[PDB]
Amino acid sequence: MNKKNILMYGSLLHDIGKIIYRSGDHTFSRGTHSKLGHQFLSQFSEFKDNEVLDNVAYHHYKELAKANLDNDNTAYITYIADNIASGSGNYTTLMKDMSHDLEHKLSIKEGTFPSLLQWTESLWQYVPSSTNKNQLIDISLYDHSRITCAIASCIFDYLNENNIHNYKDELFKSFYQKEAFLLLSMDMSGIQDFIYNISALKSLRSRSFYLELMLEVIVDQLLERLELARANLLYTGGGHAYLLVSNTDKVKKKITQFNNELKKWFMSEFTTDLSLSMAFEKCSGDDLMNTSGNYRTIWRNVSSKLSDIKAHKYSAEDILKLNHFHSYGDRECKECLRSDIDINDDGLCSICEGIINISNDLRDKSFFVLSETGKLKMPFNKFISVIDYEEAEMLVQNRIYSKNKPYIGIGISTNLDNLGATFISGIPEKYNSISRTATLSRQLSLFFKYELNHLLENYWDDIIEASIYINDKFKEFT
Amino acid sequence: YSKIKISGTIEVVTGLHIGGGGSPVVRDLQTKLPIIPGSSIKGKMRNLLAKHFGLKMKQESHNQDDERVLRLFGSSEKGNIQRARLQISDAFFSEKTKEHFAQNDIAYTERVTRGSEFDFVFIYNVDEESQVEDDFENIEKAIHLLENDYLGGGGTRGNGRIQFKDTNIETVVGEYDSTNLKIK
Amino acid sequence: YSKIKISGTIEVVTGLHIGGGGSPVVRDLQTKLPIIPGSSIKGKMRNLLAKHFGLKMKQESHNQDDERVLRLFGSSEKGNIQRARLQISDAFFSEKTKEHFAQNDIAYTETKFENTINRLTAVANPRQIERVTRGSEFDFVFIYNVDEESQVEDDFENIEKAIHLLENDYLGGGGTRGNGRIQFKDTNIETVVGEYDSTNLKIK
Amino acid sequence: YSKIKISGTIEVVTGLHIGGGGSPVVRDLQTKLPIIPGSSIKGKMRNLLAKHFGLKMKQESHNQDDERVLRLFGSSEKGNIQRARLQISDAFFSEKTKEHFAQNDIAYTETKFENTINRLTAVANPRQIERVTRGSEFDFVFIYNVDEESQVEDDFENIEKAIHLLENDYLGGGGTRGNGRIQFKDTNIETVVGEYDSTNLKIK
Amino acid sequence: YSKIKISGTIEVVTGLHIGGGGSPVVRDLQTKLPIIPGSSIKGKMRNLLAKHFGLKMKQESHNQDDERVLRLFGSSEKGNIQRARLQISDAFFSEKTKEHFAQNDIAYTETKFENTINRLTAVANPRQIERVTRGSEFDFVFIYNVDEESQVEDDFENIEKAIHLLENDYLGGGGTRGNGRIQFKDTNIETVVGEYDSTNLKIK
Amino acid sequence: YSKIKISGTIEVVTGLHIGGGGDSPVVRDLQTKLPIIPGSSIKGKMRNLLAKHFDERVLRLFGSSEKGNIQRARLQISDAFFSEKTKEHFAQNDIAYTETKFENTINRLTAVANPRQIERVTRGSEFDFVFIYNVDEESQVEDDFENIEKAIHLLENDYLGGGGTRGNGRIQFKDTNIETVVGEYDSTNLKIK
Amino acid sequence: TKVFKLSFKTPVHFGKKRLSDGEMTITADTLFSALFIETLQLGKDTDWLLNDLIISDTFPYENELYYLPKPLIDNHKAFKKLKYVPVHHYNQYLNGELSAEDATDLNDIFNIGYFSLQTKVSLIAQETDSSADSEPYSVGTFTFEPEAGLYFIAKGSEETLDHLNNIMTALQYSGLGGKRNAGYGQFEYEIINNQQLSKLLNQNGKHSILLSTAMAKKEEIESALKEARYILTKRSGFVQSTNYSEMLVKKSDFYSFSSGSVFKNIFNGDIFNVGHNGKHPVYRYAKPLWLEV
RNA sequence: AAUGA
RNA sequence: ACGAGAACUAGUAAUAAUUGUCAUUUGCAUA
Repeated sequence: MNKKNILMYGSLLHDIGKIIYRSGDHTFSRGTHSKLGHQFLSQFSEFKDNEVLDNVAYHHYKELAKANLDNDNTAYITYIADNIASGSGNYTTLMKDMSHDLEHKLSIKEGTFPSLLQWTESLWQYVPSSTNKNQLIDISLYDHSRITCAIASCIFDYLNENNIHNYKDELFKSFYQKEAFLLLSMDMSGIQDFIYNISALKSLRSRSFYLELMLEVIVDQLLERLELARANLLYTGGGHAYLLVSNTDKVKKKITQFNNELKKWFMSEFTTDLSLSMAFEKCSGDDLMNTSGNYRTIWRNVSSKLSDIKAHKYSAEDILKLNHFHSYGDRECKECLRSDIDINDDGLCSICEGIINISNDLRDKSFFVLSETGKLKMPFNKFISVIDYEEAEMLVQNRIYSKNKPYIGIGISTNLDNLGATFISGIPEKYNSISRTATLSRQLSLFFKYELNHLLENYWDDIIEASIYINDKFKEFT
Repeated sequence: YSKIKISGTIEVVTGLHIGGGGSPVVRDLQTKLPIIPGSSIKGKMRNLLAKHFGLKMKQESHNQDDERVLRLFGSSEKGNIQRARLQISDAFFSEKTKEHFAQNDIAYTERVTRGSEFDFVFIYNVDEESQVEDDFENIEKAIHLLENDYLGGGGTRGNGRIQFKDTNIETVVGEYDSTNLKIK
Repeated sequence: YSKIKISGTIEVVTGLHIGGGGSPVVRDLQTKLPIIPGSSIKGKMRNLLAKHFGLKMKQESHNQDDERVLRLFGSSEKGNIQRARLQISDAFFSEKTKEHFAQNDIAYTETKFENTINRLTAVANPRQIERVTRGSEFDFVFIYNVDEESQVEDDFENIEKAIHLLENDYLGGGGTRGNGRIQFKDTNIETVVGEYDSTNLKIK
Repeated sequence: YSKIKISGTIEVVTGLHIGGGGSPVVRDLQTKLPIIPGSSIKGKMRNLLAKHFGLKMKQESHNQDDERVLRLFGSSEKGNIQRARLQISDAFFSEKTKEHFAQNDIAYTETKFENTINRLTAVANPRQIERVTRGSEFDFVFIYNVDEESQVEDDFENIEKAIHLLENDYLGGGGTRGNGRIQFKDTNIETVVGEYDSTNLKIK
Repeated sequence: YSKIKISGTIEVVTGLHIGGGGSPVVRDLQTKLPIIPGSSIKGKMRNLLAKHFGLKMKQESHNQDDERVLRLFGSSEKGNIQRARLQISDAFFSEKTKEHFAQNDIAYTETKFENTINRLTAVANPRQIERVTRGSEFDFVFIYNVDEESQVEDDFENIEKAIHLLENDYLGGGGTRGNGRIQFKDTNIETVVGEYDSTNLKIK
Repeated sequence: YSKIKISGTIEVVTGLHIGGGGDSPVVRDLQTKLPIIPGSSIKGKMRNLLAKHFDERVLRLFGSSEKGNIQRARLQISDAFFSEKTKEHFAQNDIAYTETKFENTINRLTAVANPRQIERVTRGSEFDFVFIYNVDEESQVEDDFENIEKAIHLLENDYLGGGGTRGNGRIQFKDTNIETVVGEYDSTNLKIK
Repeated sequence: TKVFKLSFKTPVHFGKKRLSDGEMTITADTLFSALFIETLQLGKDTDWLLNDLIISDTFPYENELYYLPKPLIDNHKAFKKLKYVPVHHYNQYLNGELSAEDATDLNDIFNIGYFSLQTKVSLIAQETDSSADSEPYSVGTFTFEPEAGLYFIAKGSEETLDHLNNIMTALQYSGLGGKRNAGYGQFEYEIINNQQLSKLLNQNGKHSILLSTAMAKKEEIESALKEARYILTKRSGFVQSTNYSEMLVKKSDFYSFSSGSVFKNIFNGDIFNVGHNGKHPVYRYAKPLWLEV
């Protein structure tokens, strides 16, 4: 077991004794939440990682103050990440269900961490994160745990990459001010132009799906290349991906390499109608925390460098290679109108034909599989193909993409006006942290992707009625 | 509503000259033989009966008469309706007189020759059962006065006095007993 | 459903003044000869045969009549619909009368001069009035519809009584002073439409 | 398919008062003479021929009537499809009457004065009625559609029944007082469209 | 490719009520005078000439007709398109007639008053109908296309049959009750475009 | 190289119905709400008529340019608009610009009728029009103008729009002027009626 | 350095990718195309105007007002909804003297026409033969208010501009768009010299704003993009009379800067060849027309 | 002419 | 050498079928 996994596992579930204390189960609701959680998890055989127990038992001040641990043990880094992130019978039923699931369904070995993540999400996406009387808790327990993990992994990448081994002395304010970690942004252009390149009315959801799936694939790939997990991804959608990484030389070099590969591939697949831009601004432990309102400044600076990169998105060699002659005269795509690609007999190019077939299959089948060879093109010579449910579990027995289906334990799966003020400000004072933008993004995504479908399940005049309803609902929203 | 009838004959003694022409005598142009307008007898009996009872000068100005004349004879022009209860019909000769004159070869015009007979037929409607006796005794009085006066124009020199004979009081429509009446 | 015809002659004995042109006499404009409008006969008969039966003062105020009169004549005014069952047409000079008056050189009208003598002044005021020559004959027709197989006998008895009362009266105007006395003659009954038995009916 | 023509003259016996504009009469305004509209003829014939056959109170309620009546005059209202088989045209004041009336100086219109006597009051109210003159004539044309080859005889029998009934009744208004009696003369039958025979057909 | 023109005069015999407003008559709104729409004429000729030849129940259902009828008026819906050959334009009030009417002061429109008598209750209800005056004239124009040389004589024979049938029928509504009779006069045939002689052709 | 302009007016004899929106809704402008005759309508109707009359003439004058040979259009037809005279006269006399016609349909075998409405441009209105001809060959202008004259004749004796077999669309052409607007070619002798 | 004013009176069709598209303005390449075709049509010489004329984009105007494209130099929400800036405020725009409320009022006042999808049919198909389905299609049109229209800028010597006068006088009877032979896109023009236009065109600064679409030559591209802010837009389309099949002839794709570009280092342009397997060359215009502020 | 549907 | 160029919002259907300006009403009462 690599120690990164040890920190990550002791990180997601480090705050579960709080639920076992809210549930009122008299067996394990008498002491402090850390030891309640440790006592609960000290049952199951799979979760018997010793250092994970050490991680989960002491994620607070006094616990480490009286535990005299060794110099290299993740409880200190757990403490630091927890701090930076921080800035009635139904619970009893939930903990019965939790016991059953933990002793039966899940696996603990390496690579089971994404499955554990979906499990925690599907269970905890509504538990009240805290009931503090002096605070307004607009967050779920899922967000606290997940962002604690993301911060923990980034702090570890920073501390380890610079060859420090005395974690205790280094981390037990002075460190909080160092330019420790980074904020990273992906924005893809040309969505509006590409989404309206169809010649009827319901067909403009398949290519919407294609854009969304590409964004998710590229971001999951990026996380894999950097030996963290999908914990470290704050927001996705629209055309945006807001992510958090560490401030070290190695990750910077790898980000540059990935950028070059993506630029090359996007140019290869599409001439210029679809791009991808990546910009990163360094931040300290203080910046994400609310100290001097600097979070707005960070966000504005990232947007600024993004605009600049948009202004100069090519170089001279690229523009000369673009203006180099190529064969023409052959017919163009009947729906997509581009004459640089070999065409099939039916009159559609590879990508547009793939999209129409995948929409026809999606109307019936509902699992997507990322393979080496298959149907629709993806980055780095990968393809997506369509499969059905039982087929999905057989393939899992031997990455899978779904549509708003919280299936857990089946290997590794990924379930798929005044906006500027909400995205940049959020809560200006006393709550200006990365966690607040995390929860705000989650709630907005739930409204946009799931609640909109529920509203439209019952659906010129209709357009006006929907506009009025949306305006009224948004007025109620704020 | 019962229709009682009166009928009778009238005898001519003084050479009569009515004056229906306005010097000839009024003739129905079917037989060229003398007649008598019913307005003649109606008006003359009316005037005699009105004179017999009280006649006011103010009523003379306004053509108003006694209630008896307004009922029996009837005027119905004062704003109070009085439909007449005594239909007088025009009188013709009798075939007896015609046969006698033809046998004796005597002309009719001199003036109305003497010895004639006239068939007068009156129809009396019974609009009220009670007043029948009063109405008929009044008619009897009027008949007597007519018998003792003159009918015609310019008769104040010896012409126009005539006699009544041979009556018959028969009910022609109705179921009322009309046996106790008399008009001489 | 059937329709019987009643026909005959009206014979006038005394003066007949109708004056519908009013003092002339109403006259056809195509032959220039007098007529008796059927309106006059229908109205006179209605008034006689209606006065005979009950004639209430309250009914007089509301112009309501006895049921027999309305079934024989029809009012349809009180909200109860009653269509007339007896149809009366006009009258015209018969051919024999025309031939007789033409051969005898006798006219069709008499001009009567009447004198009014007024009270308290004795001023003679003259007048001229036109009358139809006595002894002429008119041709008349009534049409009788059958709407109920039973009531024919009662209806014909009533029409008999109506003819009787009219024959003891005067027709037209100027009656209470010597004009209007007529009678009926040569009455005939002949069923002209339908399949009804009306050979025992008798109009005198 | 065939259309057959009937034609003839209407003879006015007593006064006719349609009064379509109403007390005036109904007149053209290119010539200003009386006419007889086809609507009145159709309605009166239909009412006679319906009453002659059965008339039920429920059938009285909604103008539901005998089958032959609807076959010859048309309903197509109760979800059963039946358009009229007899086309009736208007009657126009004829030329021979115009010539005769012009050269004898006889007008086309009588003006009759009428009187009403009130009950228990004996007050007269006068009225004026404008009647078409006697002795007139009019011209009429009917068109018969042959929609079925085996009903022509029956439909013509019903038509002659209607004509006979109307020759014993009145056309117009106020006929129960002597108005509207008519006659039919000079009837000719021709087949205008088709190859159908009309030598055995007759209407009296 | 030739086009043949036919022009002439429609004369109103009895009152006419196209009455397309719903009771008004259709009017041009630059002159305020009556007009005869051409779709009326085409529809009536379609119905009449179709019923002339065999009209079947199955041919009743689908609004398909004989091959000749489809040829002259067009089908172009049956999955076997048929282009028409006879284009019917509207007809408008003539200037001669408006001159005459203004000179003699004759109003262009009649308002006939009509009545209905219901059964069981005999309570009438009245109504008003506007209608064009008789003696009016309208000017009509037809265009016929020579899509094939050898069918011209047959097509004009069929149009002559339609003219005969329509002249013994009615245009507009209330045709069975009198309204709407027409005649055609003063016709003329000319080859307005092309090189097809039309001297032997005639429509009566 | 010369360009020639043929200008004039077209008058509506019986009601007109183009009805691109439908079928009642007649084509207008979406701001001034005044009826117009699109030039594609005239071009297509003239093409159909002239083709029925007869080829290389239709191809040289209206242009095909994809049949394996490429011919460029030699006559340009523009849209037509309401004229000032007609607007003034109608405004004074208080007349609407458009009529609504009510019609009916009859079922065979059922004799039940059901209605329709057709909106239709008023009688007597006027429109102004201009055509352009580009003189690409000097020895052909007489032939091209003979053909254009024939097309206008045929369209005069025919209909524009929809529902013309039942009585709509008839038009006339008045007040022609033929002026040479670019170049020095003599077009004071041409006639189009 | 004269300017040309154009008023249309009829709707126009410019379009981007399909006939369903409707666009307000066109590009210097489309007008260079128009002028070149008209010169070859009139029988004159293209040599003089191939390498002596500088043209700019088309721009909108209203009653007494002029607009220019947005240069690529706090609210960051209202400016992004703006495409053109009035001339009187142009300098004030580049110095940061324009406020949000003024910009919003500008957005309010900038209505200079509207859009319309005209639907049509085609019966030239087997409809001539027999039963065959009709083919409804759609064209997109833009319509101006009575006092709006287009203006252009052209510069050089007097002789070249006299030639341009003649060319516009001839051209005003053909069209400037798509379905020209169907009745769309004619105009009347006037030649204008406004004072403030000359004042803006004769500034003095350090940067440069592009009023056309142009591309750098090879030997200068490396020095053109030292410090620049630009947009690349692919420009493709079909030709008018190169070879036999129209479909087999379609221009090779080209990329060029847009009309709000800002360049620290100037470049001259070139007229670029975009022909291949044709009989005669097909030119794209790419030569910049600067304003230096 | 009077009052109606 | 202008996202170009060929391209009639066409085609079949009307104003319908049934309906009484009718029911009651004396140009009449006095010399």
